[PDB]
Amino acid sequence: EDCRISRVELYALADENAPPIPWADNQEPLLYTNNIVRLFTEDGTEGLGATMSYTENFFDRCIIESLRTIVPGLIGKNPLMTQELNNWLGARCTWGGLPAKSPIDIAAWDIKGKKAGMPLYMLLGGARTKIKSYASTPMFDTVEEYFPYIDDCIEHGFTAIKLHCYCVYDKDVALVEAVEAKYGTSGIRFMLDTAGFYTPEQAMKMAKWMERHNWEWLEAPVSDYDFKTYQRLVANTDLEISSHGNCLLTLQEVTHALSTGMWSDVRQDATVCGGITQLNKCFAIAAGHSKNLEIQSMGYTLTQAANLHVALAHDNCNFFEQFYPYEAFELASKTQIRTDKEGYVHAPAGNGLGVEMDWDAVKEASFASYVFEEG
Amino acid sequence: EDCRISRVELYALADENAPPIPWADNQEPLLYTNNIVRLFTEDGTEGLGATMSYTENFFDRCIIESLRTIVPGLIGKNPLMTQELNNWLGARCTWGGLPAKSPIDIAAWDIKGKKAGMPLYMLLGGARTKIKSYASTPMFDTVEEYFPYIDDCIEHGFTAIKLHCYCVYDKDVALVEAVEAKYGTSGIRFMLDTAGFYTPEQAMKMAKWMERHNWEWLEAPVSDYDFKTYQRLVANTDLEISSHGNCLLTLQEVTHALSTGMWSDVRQDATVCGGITQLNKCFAIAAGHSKNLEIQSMGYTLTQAANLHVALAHDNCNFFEQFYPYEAFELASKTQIRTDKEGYVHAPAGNGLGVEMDWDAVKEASFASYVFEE
Amino acid sequence: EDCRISRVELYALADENAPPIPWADNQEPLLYTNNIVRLFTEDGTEGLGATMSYTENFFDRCIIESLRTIVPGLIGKNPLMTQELNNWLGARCTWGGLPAKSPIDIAAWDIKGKKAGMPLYMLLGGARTKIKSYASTPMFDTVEEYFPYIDDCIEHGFTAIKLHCYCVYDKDVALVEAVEAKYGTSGIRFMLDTAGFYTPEQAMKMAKWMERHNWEWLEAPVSDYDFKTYQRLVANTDLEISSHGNCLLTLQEVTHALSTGMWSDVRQDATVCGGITQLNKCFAIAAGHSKNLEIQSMGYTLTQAANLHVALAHDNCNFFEQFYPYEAFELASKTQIRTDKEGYVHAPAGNGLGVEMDWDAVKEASFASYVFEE
Amino acid sequence: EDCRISRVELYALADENAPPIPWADNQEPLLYTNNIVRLFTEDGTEGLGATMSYTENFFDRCIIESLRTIVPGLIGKNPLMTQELNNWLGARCTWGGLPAKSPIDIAAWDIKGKKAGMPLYMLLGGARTKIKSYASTPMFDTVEEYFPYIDDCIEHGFTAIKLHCYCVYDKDVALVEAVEAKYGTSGIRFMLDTAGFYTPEQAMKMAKWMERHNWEWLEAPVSDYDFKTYQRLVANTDLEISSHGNCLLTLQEVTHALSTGMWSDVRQDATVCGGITQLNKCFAIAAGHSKNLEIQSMGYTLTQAANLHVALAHDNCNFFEQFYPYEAFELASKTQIRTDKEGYVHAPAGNGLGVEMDWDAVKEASFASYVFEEG
Repeated sequence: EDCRISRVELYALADENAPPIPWADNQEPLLYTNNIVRLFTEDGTEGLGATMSYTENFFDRCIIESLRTIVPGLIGKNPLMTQELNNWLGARCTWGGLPAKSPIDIAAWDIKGKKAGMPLYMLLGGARTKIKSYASTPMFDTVEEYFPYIDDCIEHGFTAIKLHCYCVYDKDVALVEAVEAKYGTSGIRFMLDTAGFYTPEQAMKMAKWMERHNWEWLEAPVSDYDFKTYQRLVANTDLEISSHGNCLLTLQEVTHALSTGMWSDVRQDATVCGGITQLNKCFAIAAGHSKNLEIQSMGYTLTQAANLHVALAHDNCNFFEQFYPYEAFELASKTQIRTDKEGYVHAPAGNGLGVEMDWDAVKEASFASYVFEEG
Repeated sequence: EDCRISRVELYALADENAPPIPWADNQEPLLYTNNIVRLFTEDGTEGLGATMSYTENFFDRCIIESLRTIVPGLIGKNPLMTQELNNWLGARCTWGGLPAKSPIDIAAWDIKGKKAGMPLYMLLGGARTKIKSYASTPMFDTVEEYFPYIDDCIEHGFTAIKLHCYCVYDKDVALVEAVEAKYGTSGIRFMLDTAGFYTPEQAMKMAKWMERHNWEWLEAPVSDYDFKTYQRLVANTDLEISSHGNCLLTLQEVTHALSTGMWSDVRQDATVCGGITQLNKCFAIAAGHSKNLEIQSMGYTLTQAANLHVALAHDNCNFFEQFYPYEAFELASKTQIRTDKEGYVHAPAGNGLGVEMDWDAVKEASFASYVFEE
Repeated sequence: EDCRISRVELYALADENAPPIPWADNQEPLLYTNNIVRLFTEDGTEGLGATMSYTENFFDRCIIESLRTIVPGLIGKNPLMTQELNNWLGARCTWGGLPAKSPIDIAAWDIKGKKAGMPLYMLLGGARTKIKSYASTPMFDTVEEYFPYIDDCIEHGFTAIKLHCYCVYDKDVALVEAVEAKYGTSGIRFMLDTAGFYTPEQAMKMAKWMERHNWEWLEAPVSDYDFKTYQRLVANTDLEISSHGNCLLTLQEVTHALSTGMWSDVRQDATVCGGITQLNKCFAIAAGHSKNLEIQSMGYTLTQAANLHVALAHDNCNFFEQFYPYEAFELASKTQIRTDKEGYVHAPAGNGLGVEMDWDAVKEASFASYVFEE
Repeated sequence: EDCRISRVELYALADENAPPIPWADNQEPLLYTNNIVRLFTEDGTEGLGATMSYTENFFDRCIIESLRTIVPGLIGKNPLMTQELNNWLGARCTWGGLPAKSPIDIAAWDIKGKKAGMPLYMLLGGARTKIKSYASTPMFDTVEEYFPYIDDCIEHGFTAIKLHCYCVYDKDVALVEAVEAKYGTSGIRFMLDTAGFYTPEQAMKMAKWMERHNWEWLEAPVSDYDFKTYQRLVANTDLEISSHGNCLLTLQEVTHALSTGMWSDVRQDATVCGGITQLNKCFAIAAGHSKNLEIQSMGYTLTQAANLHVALAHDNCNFFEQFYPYEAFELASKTQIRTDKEGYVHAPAGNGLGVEMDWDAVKEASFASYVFEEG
């Protein structure tokens, strides 16, 4: 089996009527966009990969138009040989970097999973078939607005909730303290994402507070490149500190980060750091350092599917990221990844990534597209 | 100041016929694209700024497309408050990252320089009017093809030349040994760019070899992310070890790189690390660590000017990067930066970047453009 | 995906008429043993896993007897969930340690690769279909005996050979120096394994020497637990220093060593560090340190296949270890991994490990066996 | 000294009716094997050493079989030269390792002690002849069951007791908090063994709770190979962090751990790290670092006796590990180490190890034997 690549289809889509969601105070409303890479083989088998985008003013054409300059060479290559593929992608020169490549890698791993006749978490090595999830929230203007949502999260079954906030200490302090006071004895594990905008002193104060109240983790306290402040936070508190997850992408930077005590864990997204190939590697690396890889799976169903499978394949990962409500990120998807009353989220029934989709709906949803074929 | 941006133009241009410049061996012919950003203010004044792209199969729209999702918010902002603007650019989400944003920062300063009535290097400081340059070479199928090019460089006035090689240890050994045999005694300072392709074992060998012959520096020995190999190279050789210059862009990454001994210098490009605002900063950081910043100024004329002006503002930079022959990179430019018989480039006459473009010519070769006003 | 284990078979086999292979000076001749594990799923699909033993006086039963304690719990487990299996094995008590557990994890992976109709190197990644190999040598009483053997390897197609020596500095010098004299300009890559019996002073002297003469790597210079010596060797020579490969097996110990500058590479055996599951993970860890995992595949066909698949799966690994001559270690097997005329070893055409064993011959050569079932 | 080895006997023995003692949660009950070595000299002197085993399903032959490949070369060698012997043992290839080689080195020292007409502790030093002892507890399904066990230990004369918990943080908290309540004002020193199963996060929390209440030590909080967590615990608490004692066995590893501040003590068993020869050296090493070597002496009378002497020979070691009740581990022994009313354990009266065995009973319980001799 010297499998071959015969066709590729690129899709950039979105929803005009979907809600923009800026997870940062006084910050223009972000427009989300799903960049999709569809691969065909000469035997008919198709594999899917995807990574999203968030921009202001318009929908993102950056990734798709970078993928454009990458994919022509994919023709006649073998998707099952996913390593030399990944390697080959590292060579292709663009300013889209690793995020614009991930889909291709992911989409190939989808093919392997299918021709093997088994889901992806098995090929990497099955550890479990489901996993506890937490809910990533939108940013509300007032504090009281969180309570109705949070209650709806507890009703739904979630066992943990990660707050997206204003990212302005004083504002977040009221949000955080008021939540503690109300849901402190709930059992629900709470997380906090400050998108790296705090000052170091604000980071420490929040981290101290959260630690005393046994909150789960502080994500992105400051700039991912403020190495020392990260080291200081991990050194002076027992609270799990986590990176923003889209800045230090290489296996080396991860290695270096864990080696120098910058992170309590590792935050990585298969759709950004190079696909399954690289994500799967970071799990092992994190294990080496006796730590977990808390996946960043917020995104459209292909973005979450890709991350899920890898997490299921290993033990060193506590949660799967669930953006509640769903709908928004189910755009043109026959497949739907959701959470039960137990608080668990399961692998799809299908093989490969386990994600079938509707190509009429994406065809219409996409404002930009491309095709590359044999002839 | 009531100064405000009234309009912004984006261009992505290229020369269909121009020859591709393949760095390493087996690397497919690359198509070079120039992503210009033109600004206008309400009082007529005009700001220029560009960054470049190199792709396969098609000229690049990836950058200009990033710029598109960024620029709308510029209308109404004051380009003279350049730090505020830079601060503002950091919050613009986009996979185009720091390179897409640099042309803007640059353009702002270009306006600043024109309204000041001064060349940009006077605004940042004022150390020198001219700087020694080195010739940044093509890549020739055979080693012999390098000899006449070098002969041409030396006759032209270059006192330094930086070889772009096959980036394959064993084909670079003959290249380097051959060049040294002949020109080793000429007086010409040689450099080498390996585009981060070597294994740690090969970089050390090559480095040692270079050290023994007094070559000027070894650039991009391995992946810029292999921190320990860089540390090792710097610790066990007196050779100058520079990075690839397009990976560790942030001030923090830089402060850390020098702090831990990864680098002999800092290799940065204003058109990549976030504009003049950022490059100008890294210069002082470099000084603080008692090192030089070596401007990665290979690119089109605007790219050159942005880097040259910062370099002339400070003492701690040895050369300006001159790709040679010039022609390809002077696409649609009423201004030419070139090296004189003594091996110097000079600050272009004029204020700001000191660069003028032929706007007919850019549009003629502009395969993508956007206009924003309001 | 209800997939059960129906039955396990355990074999401990060897050969009376086989040449004992002592790789240390005057240490009694070691008798070899292949400890095999055969898994059966409820659909008749067979899993194949093995690890070897080297002992004196008698053939080893230590490992299979350890396996006995472990395997009963396998019945009614799913071998496709390799990771929860590896986890399960972790918390099972035997002084047999990880080497005793490895074979089961392998077999589980062989089954998985078989139900997917795929060779293992495809499941894990898929980098190459072939990798260069090196002949691991026996130990000859006299130095002269190495010369005919080496020629045979060169005649055969090998491009590298790892000399096993006397592991006594003074005599080893006689070897290395005599060999380099004969085959120095050959282009063949020589390695040396000293089984960690050298004093520190001795190892440094040997390393400086090998460094001068561009030898590939030094293996087990001293006790794998003498960290500082290792650090010192790597700090003070450009020579690839390798561990013995059978002492620091945990993912954390690998990570620590690479983080503290102890090893130039990582030496690990899938049939020792806890199966394919673990080795696979040590490849990644190594890639993150910008280093290779040079596999230990010195053993029977089943051990060869396990390590070969993982090495093929990834990029960061230069060589596969081929003990020469073959026969001895092809005991009871229909599959034959061998180096071709160009020094390459390929992956078996079969899926999973692609290893087929002569089940008649194994029962014959088996001197100890157990069977467990529902 | 013409003193040569004339004969050696190997034994693997056990008891069906003895109660199985599992210290882990859900792990199938562990069966306890005792692997014995009996060296004979030409002049008739007898040598006794042992190391135990714990396995599921069946009794262990792993060690006896390892020893089967090692001991044939013993014939002719001189035990009185224990160092050259231990050096000899280091170079014998077995996956059985130092645990399989340990009892041989112990047997030699016994033959020396007997020829010298002296207690082993007198050959090595002689700090004192009795040491305080603590009781290693079994595992009880229920926390309530610990209470009558403890009350018995306090009546028997134990001044300290090491609790074997469930190794599940949450279940261990109900246990620990409960014992502190009824026994917090006893004067009894409490320790805890979690066999490296806690997450580093839980480890920190336990250790801090333990530091609060002045518990003596926390043993094997996490994998012995997660060096940073050990360093982190030792650096951020004044609680004694000890290792599992069965993983890092070499002198080099011990030297390194203390050098890089991983341990507050060294935990080593003579029957695992390679005999008295090696344990004795580790005491000297630990003294060099002003720390103590807290012996792991849980096992049959022979495993107990070996470790005891070494610890009686030096000053830096606070306790002897008595598993209680004794009966099970006195299997086939004419000698019995036990804790007098005052919480001290004394050295056997004999020479060498001071341990006499009942050979009828060993051959009677030995489910697998071997015999080796000259011509």
